[PDB]
Amino acid sequence: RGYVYQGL
Amino acid sequence: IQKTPQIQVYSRHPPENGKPNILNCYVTQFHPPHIEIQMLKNGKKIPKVEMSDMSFSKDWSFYILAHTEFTPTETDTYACRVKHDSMAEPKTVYWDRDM
Amino acid sequence: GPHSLRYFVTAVSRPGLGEPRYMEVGYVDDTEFVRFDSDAENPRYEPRARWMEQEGPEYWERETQKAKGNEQSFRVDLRTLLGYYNQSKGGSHTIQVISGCEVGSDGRLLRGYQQYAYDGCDYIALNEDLKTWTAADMAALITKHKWEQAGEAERLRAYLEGTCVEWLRRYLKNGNATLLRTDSPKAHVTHHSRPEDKVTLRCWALGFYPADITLTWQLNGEELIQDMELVETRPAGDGTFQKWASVVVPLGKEQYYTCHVYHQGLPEPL
Repeated sequence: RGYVYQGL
Repeated sequence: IQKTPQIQVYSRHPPENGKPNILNCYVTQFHPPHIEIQMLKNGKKIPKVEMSDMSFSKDWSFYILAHTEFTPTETDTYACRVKHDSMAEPKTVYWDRDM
Repeated sequence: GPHSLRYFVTAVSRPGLGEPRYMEVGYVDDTEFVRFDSDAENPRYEPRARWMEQEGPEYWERETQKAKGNEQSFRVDLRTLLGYYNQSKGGSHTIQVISGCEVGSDGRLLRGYQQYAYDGCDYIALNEDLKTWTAADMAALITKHKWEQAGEAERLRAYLEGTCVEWLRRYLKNGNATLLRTDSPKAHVTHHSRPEDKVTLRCWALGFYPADITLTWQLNGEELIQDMELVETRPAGDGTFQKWASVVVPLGKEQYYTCHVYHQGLPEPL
């Protein structure tokens, strides 16, 4: 699966 | 920073004068991703050349596999050239078919 | 043996004409299996390998959706770093990331990852004791003291050991005998005058998968080096690969040399 990356 | 391409020109199979082969160019190790790639038969830019998808590798560097068909002779000459921001003038690469 | 499920991502700032580019490709082992790329009619997160194409709309759609959610998420990230560094909005900027989990030699978790690198050079990394992060630069330290703050470290653990695994095996089942099945190489040598003192001979390893091999010239016992020219390994249109290695052999004394190619779909002694 895919990730829901966030923050930075 | 900027990693400087290191081109690599080569056929798919072997050269046999007559048999309609594929000359590839394969640029390696670069940053940043934008690439001016040209493949050239005796100084005169052949226009039917196929970029493939640009993907990166663990070094954080990119790579793209360009190529185009052809039908080799002793007469003809085939080169690849890369215009990327790390090098000033474009680096051309000539194909030795004993390599 | 074991397996991968890495996700390599790229977002580029295209300043002037163009809104940021978004590309995510999920590799399986080295077998490339999914992509998304903001430069398509239908900016799609659709297949690769026929096997992924035997799935349906809740994997596609939520995951096309999921990706787009990332597009915008990044395109904010780009503005931010730009800030961190005190950069002029002018040229391109490049954000990359590799994510994933390796399945141990039994079906569970022997590895877990999270890298960030801005403009080729490490930025952030998740360090294995899946809780500590490492600030590469002076300004990766910045996210540290926030990323750690909220739960973006702890919430990952889960993606990895969880979803990244749970999910990962479906794939390693639907395209089972596809993600492997070696490719036996075919070889030869090609003697070339260079000249009359010596004659360059050269080894041809071409037509293989996986991507790896190890060629050698063995002068009857001794494994030769300093005479060795090595081409490093390279794909050949077809998705076959190729490699070659050579030596500068005394004209006359040619036969006394041995060519050696070794690869996992080759039962080759000596």
